[PDB]
Formats: sequence, structure tokens, C-alpha cells
Amino acid sequence: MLEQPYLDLAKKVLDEGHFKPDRTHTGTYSIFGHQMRFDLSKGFPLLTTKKVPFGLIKSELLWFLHGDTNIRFLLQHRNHIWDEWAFEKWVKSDEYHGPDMTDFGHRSQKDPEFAAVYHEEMAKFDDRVLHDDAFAAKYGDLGLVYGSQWRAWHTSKGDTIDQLGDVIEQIKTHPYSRRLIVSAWNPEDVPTMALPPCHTLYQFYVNDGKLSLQLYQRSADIFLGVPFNIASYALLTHLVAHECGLEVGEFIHTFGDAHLYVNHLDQIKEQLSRTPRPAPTLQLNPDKHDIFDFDMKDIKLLNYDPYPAIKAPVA
Amino acid sequence: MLEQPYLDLAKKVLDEGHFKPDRTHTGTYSIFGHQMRFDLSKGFPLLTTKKVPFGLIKSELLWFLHGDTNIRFLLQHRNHIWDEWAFEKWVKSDEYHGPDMTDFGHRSQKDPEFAAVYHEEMAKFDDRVLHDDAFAAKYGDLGLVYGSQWRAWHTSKGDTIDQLGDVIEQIKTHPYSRRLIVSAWNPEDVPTMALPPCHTLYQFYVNDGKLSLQLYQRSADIFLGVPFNIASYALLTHLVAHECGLEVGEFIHTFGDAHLYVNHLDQIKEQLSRTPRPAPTLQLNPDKHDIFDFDMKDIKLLNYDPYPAIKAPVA
Ligand SMILES: Nc1nc(=O)c2c([nH]1)N=C[C@H](CNc1ccc(C(=O)N[C@@H](CCC(=O)O)C(=O)O)cc1)N2CO
Ligand SMILES: Nc1nc(=O)c2c([nH]1)N=C[C@H](CNc1ccc(C(=O)N[C@@H](CCC(=O)O)C(=O)O)cc1)N2CO
Ligand SMILES: O=c1[nH]c(=O)n(C2C[C@H](O)[C@@H](COP(=O)(O)O)O2)cc1F
Ligand SMILES: O=c1[nH]c(=O)n(C2C[C@H](O)[C@@H](COP(=O)(O)O)O2)cc1F
Repeated sequence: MLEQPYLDLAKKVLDEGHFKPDRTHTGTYSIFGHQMRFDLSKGFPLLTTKKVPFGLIKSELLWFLHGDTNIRFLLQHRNHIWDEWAFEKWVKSDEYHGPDMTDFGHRSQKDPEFAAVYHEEMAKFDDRVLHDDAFAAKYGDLGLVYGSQWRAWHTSKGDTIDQLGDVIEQIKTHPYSRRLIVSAWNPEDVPTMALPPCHTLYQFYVNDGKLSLQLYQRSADIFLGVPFNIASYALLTHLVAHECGLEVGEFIHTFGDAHLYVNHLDQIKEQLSRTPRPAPTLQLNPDKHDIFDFDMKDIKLLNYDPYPAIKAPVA
Repeated sequence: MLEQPYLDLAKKVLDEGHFKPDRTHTGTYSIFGHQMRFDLSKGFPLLTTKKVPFGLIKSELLWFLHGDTNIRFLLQHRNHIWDEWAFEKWVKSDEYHGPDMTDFGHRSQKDPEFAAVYHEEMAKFDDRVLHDDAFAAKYGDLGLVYGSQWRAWHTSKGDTIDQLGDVIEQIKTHPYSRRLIVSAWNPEDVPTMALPPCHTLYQFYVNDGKLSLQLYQRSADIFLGVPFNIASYALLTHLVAHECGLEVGEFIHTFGDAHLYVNHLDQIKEQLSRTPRPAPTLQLNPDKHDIFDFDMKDIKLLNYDPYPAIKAPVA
């Protein structure tokens, strides 16, 4: 079946998985070094063994693709995955007075009955970055996030590098190059950073008219984080394949620390007793070819019929 | 046997290998996406199926390790691997007059009886960058090469980043981090560059007191280039393992375009009819622990007994 490299990954984290200490320390079974391979010509790689929302996949990827850094497109697209970083830095200094989130995520994860303050204060904040322009401009611009790595790398003598747009020139100009890489790993910025990019590096590759893409992810969340990660870069591989007028080959997912938090252990086993169903397929707008000027409804998924979703604690 | 991930790689480039057009176009059988794994606790990974000079491995790696960019340490260490870049840019503009190398490598590869000019002119040039300081300073400093990526990354507001030295702090400070990466991929510099780094990215990892290292190499030369590449980063993994007082785990070699030039085809088959012999072992100086202040004779290889070497055309 198609998402079986994955199910196997989770089986292997469990079976050869070493027990780790870690930054978020709940604990983690981890392996080091792991490659998976998905043929995208046999179907779109989103998981049929659990309801994954493809809608959050698309809006997060087109944010990136527009080179955006503002949490407002995302909220304005019902998409909240990145709120806690900009909210982390709204709790910042000035302006903010009242109540008091003095490291919050983990605290409503060793939960109070207070969670409603946290979320009636978050709904105050998500309203302001999409009503107030001023607000949004200073408290919604995450800064360095993936849209400004791919599409606007800052140079030592003032400029910005759209590296994505230049590689897309490079596949159209010279299919057969071995230098086709986009990197979010920026040395000076990484000891400051909040999250140093989990999806470090990628390389496209052409052969015989179909492109493959390979991904290096330095840390991975096997249960909650990898399923989503699999569909972002494989939608990006059909999108770029669409713009250069090229077919689709494989998505190769190389990992560095792949890890199962141990409180997901019972959930990972459940979905492992499920049987994969046939893959979903992807339909893109066949008129519109500048993917950078794509919106939501241009990307479409046909017949995705999942098993039920497995909610399990982590955020 | 230990170097068998490799032999298998070459077998697979041959068997599933797609035929490519390429930059150096002689031609190439290429695969896309390939991971190999070497347990360094069962022996040092240099090839017993052909005499690989470990002496060029060590001097190239300690150049890097001192953060050097000058071709003189290397020559002064009988090591010529990088001459053609600095010589390429001695043929540059001014100074150089006489004879005339108007893209040379490939020309004494579609050979004249002229090769002696090329090399009596190269022996003029290797003499000057190690007698003349002035010479060496402007025509030997390659610039951006791996020693100035690892150890002195230039920042947008004036400074330099020793990223290697800071990760080595990070393994000593916090073994268990998932952010332990060194990258030679620098966006602004890559469309200028001569060779954009073939060895893009690496990530160290600790588990249970032994470190692993994972490597992303965007393009690879399977026959002439990969055997050497395997031993540089696996010597680096025993060196760093030595400095943090840590054991040695595995070297993981992830690849992007792995490719066999077709004129090496007959040679790759020859060594594939050879039988691997037991692995070589590595001895490091047990007093000296600052690997950055290592020289040659501190690194040692015990009982490396190869098959004969397979010279085959490419440079
Ligand atoms: N504050 C923060 N915490 C994070 O978990 C997080 C973040 N920022 N920055 C980006 C990533 C994204 N991580 C996430 C972790 C899990 C889910 C998740 O479980 N998805 C659910 C939805 C459930 C929900 O959010 O309640 C799914 O099953 O669909 C979302 C984002 N990440 C890492 O530092
Ligand atoms: N001009 C140039 N050409 C290159 O081949 C080269 C270079 N620069 N820059 C760095 C790398 C290194 N590539 C090399 C390719 C092969 C051998 C090699 O075959 N090693 C031999 C020694 C034989 C000899 O050199 O005559 C061995 O078997 O030991 C050396 C370096 N590389 C890529 O652009
Ligand atoms: O989409 C996601 N991608 C991802 O990489 N993580 C992870 C994995 C790991 O648990 C953490 C990053 O840890 P570190 O900062 O030490 O890499 O967030 C979480 C997500 F939900
Ligand atoms: O040590 C070596 N490492 C290496 O990466 N190459 C290669 C592989 C490929 O043939 C070329 C780089 O091509 P490109 O510039 O298109 O990546 O040099 C050659 C060597 F000898």
C-alpha cells in the first residue's frame, strides 16, 4: 500500500528504538538516520489509516509559497498551527498586560481549569492580528519562518534571495543539475531561533522527464508530526512538477532523529492495527500554472476516505 | 562485510540506474535518493576492495579542521586534490601570461601530447604557492571551500560563525539535541560558485553514549568519489567522538543524485568481482584531545590490507 513506509517507520521506532532524554521531555523512542520513498505516480501520500486534514496542509504550504511570514493569512484560512510562536512573542514585553502565560504550553499540558483564560486570551490575539493591521504587522510577522527562508534569504550585503524561484528557473533552464537545493538551515540565525527548521534541506531531481524530491528533516515527530510532513512536500513536489511541465516521480523522505514520544505509544499501536485503504488522488487547476499565484481551490484531493482520526496529546 | 553498502550501491546504479545527461557530460547512470549505514564500531570504513590512499583523506580533513582555505598546507602535505580550482583562478587575469590553458582539464582529457606543458606549468604554480607568501595568499586561498564553511561562516552583519566549534560545544553541553547540524549550503554564494558543496549538510546524534553522524551529499561520483567521501566523514565521526569522550556509533550516508559515469563502468565491474577482506582499524593519539590542534601522525590506521588499486580516468 502507499503509506506503508510510514507504518513501518513507527513499527521500527518501537522495535529497534533506543530510549532518549529530549528537549520536550516527556521522553522519546528514537532511531537515527532513516530514509522512506513514495511513488507519487501511484497516488497522493496522505494517510488513509487516520483522518489527516488536508485543508491545513494546503493553506500552510501556500503561505510558504507566497513567501509569507504573517500569521494572518493562516488564521484568515481557519489555520492555527503557528499561533503559539507569534503569541509567545506577544506575551513579549510592552503592550501585553493581563492575565499571565509565564510559559504556558506545557502548563495547560500539566493542565489547569485555566485553559479557558489561555484560549479566551488567544481568541483576543487572533482577532487582533486579523482586524488590526498594526497589530498583525508587529505581532504576527514570525520573522524567519519557512516562507522567508525559501523565498527571501537575507544576504550579507543587503539583499534577498528568492532561492525557490531561482531553482524553479534552474529546473526549467537545466533539468539535469545536481545543485538544485533549497536550504532553510541558516547558520547565524540558528542559536537565536525559536524553532531552528526541522525541515532543513531539499533537493529536486529530474530523470527521464519526471521529478523526484528528497527531504532532510533533522528531528521528526513520528505520530503527530510526520504524517502531515509527508503531505506538504509531496504536494510541493506535484506543484513544482505542474509548473515546469514535468511528470511526478517520487518523494523521498530522509530523516535524522525520527522519534516516538512515549505518550503516543498507545495511539501509534492502534493505527498500526488498521488496514490501509486505496490512496487519495490530487487534481490541480490545469489553466493556472504559476503556483506562486495559487490559492486554496486550485489544489484538490479526490476521493480521500480515511479511517477515523486518533487525537492524542501534544502541542 | 563492512564496505558492502557501497558495493551494493554500485550494483544498484547499474541495475535500476536511469541514463542521464549531466554537467561533465561523458554520461552517467544515476539513481535519486539513496541511504547507506556503516557501524564504525565494527571497523574503520575505508575500502579493502581497492587501495584507497588514506593519507590524502587525513591531510584534506585536517585542512578543513583547521579552518584553512590555502592550498599550501595541502601541497606542503603532498596533497594535490584541490589544485585545479586555485590554478583555474591563477589563469585568471593579470600576472599570468604564457603558455595558455583556455579550459584545460577536459582538454588534456581529450588529451594532447601538451599535457607536459599543463604539468610543467602546474609544477611552476605549486612551487610558487609554497615559496611565495604573496602568491600563495592571493592564488592559493580558495575562498569558500569547506574549511571556511564549517569553521567561519560569514554573517550578514560582519562576523564569522565557527559552526563546527559551536556544535562540538553543543554535544558537550547537550548530547540529546536535535538541532546539531553543520551546513555548507550557503544560498547567496551558490550561483557564483565554482563547485557548490557536494557535501551539503551533516547532523551528529547521540544515543546511549555513542555518536552517529548522518551526511547529505547532493551529487556523488560512485567509483572515484564516493570511496574517499565515506572515509572523510567517518574519520570526522571518530575524531569528534574522541573529543567529546564519547563512543562511536554509525556513519549514515544519505545521497541525492548517486551516479556512475559510464567510462568507469568497466572498472566498477572489476572491483565488484573482488571479495572484501577484514576492515582496517583507527588509532588516535590518546593524549591530545583537541582535534582542531591535530596533525597528521595523531590519526593512524592499523592493518589496512587492500586489493590493488583500479586507476580509471576522471579529473
Ligand atoms: N507552540 C508550538 N507547539 C507546537 O507543537 C508546534 C509549534 N509551536 N510550531 C510548529 C510545530 C507544529 N506542531 C504541531 C504539533 C501537533 C499538531 C497536531 O497534533 N495536529 C492535529 C490537530 C490537533 C490540535 O492541534 O489540537 C491533527 O491531528 O490534525 C499541530 C501542530 N510545533 C513544534 O514545535
Ligand atoms: N578540477 C577538479 N576536478 C575534479 O575532479 C575535482 C576538483 N577539481 N575538485 C574537487 C573534486 C575532487 N575530485 C577528484 C576526482 C577524482 C580523484 C581521484 O580519482 N583520486 C585518485 C587519484 C588519481 C589522480 O588524481 O590521478 C585515487 O584513486 O586515489 C581526485 C579528485 N573534483 C570534482 O569537481
Ligand atoms: O509539524 C511538526 N514538525 C516537527 O518537526 N515537529 C517536532 C518534532 C520534535 O518533537 C520537535 C522539534 O524539536 P527540536 O527543537 O529539538 O528539533 O517538533 C512537530 C510538528 F508537529
Ligand atoms: O571527491 C569528490 N566528490 C564529489 O562530489 N565529486 C563529484 C561528483 C560529480 O561528478 C561532481 C559534481 O557535479 P555538480 O557540480 O553538477 O554537482 O564532482 C567528485 C569528487 F572526486
